[PDB]
Amino acid sequence: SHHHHHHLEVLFQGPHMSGVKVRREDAKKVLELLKSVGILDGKRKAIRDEKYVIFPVTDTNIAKSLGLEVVDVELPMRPERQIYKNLEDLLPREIFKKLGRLDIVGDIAIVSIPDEILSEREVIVSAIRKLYPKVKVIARRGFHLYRIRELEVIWGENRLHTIHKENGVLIKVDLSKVFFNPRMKGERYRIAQLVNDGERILVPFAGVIPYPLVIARFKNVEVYAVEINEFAVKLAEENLELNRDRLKGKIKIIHGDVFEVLPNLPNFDRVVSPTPKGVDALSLTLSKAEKFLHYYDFVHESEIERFRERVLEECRRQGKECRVSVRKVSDYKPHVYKVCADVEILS
Ligand SMILES: Nc1ncnc2c1ncn2[C@@H]1O[C@H](CSCC[C@H](N)C(=O)O)[C@@H](O)[C@H]1O
Repeated sequence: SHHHHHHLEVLFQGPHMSGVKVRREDAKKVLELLKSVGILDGKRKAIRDEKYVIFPVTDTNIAKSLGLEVVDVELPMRPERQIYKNLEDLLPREIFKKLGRLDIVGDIAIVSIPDEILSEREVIVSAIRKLYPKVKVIARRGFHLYRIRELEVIWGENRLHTIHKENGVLIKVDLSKVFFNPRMKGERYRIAQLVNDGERILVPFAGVIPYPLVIARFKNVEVYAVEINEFAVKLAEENLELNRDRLKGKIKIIHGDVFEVLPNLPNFDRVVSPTPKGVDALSLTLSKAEKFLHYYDFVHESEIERFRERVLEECRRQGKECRVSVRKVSDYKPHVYKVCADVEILS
């Protein structure tokens, strides 16, 4: 006897050699159609020219029954090995160049996407997933009293809490409720290395206490942390307990308003002020410092001189003899820097 045709039809051992040719204008619609129908060939790459896109397909008879122009073409094989290093390696420059910076916090990727390229959301997500296989959440960043970033989940688990690893500590965060910038890992380590055992240190605006955690992880010191957001305070308490067996130093968490709390504290060897953008806490934080102040601010590159001058002015106003050094910590916007004034109080 013989076989049923609908059993034989799947035996062909060779590869798929055809694709459909569509106007770029119709490319998205057609990609969706081909996926829906089930004949999109994952084994090969699509290509494009000035006016046309060619998608690889698995069944040219079904393609024709979709009204599509079938062509015979040698399309590239899908890559088996990936050597992507940057997001730019995975996107058209016209898309990539419009993206804000990409941050990884725990297993969450955060990216800024202007409305203007929101139509490219799917390839953007694809690119990020490829570059970061382990991330489970991709969120779109808006803008930052508690300085929470506006965030919308655009791929993955519908959550914004995670645990981030940095400088030998564990930091629980919930990005829907608290501020956290992973890019400050350098600064936090830097200050931790400058600190000497036996210091008493004050960190106003402490968030989920990443600065105190890193400092205390490396130095036997006492750190006071002041934070007004009760969600951040809660997470800070949990972070203290989560890291307790690896800290050399001690941390005291105070829930309160810096501008109410600090006038009622004793003074400290060192003050570290990760100031909220736009807020001026220089007088108050310097007033709590006996030997060092590390005061963060955001300054236009044409105003740096004036910034240094104002810091020295406030030093004189408080009767302190100081040397002031201003460092560019990071590029914030074009022509605008996150800076740190390192103030050494002389005796
Ligand atoms: N008056 C005030 N008193 C105490 N904390 C304040 C405050 N105004 C703003 N904040 C807190 O200041 C923080 C600034 S963000 C810096 C967070 C943390 N130091 C870090 O390095 O990630 C936010 O957590 C915000 O809730």
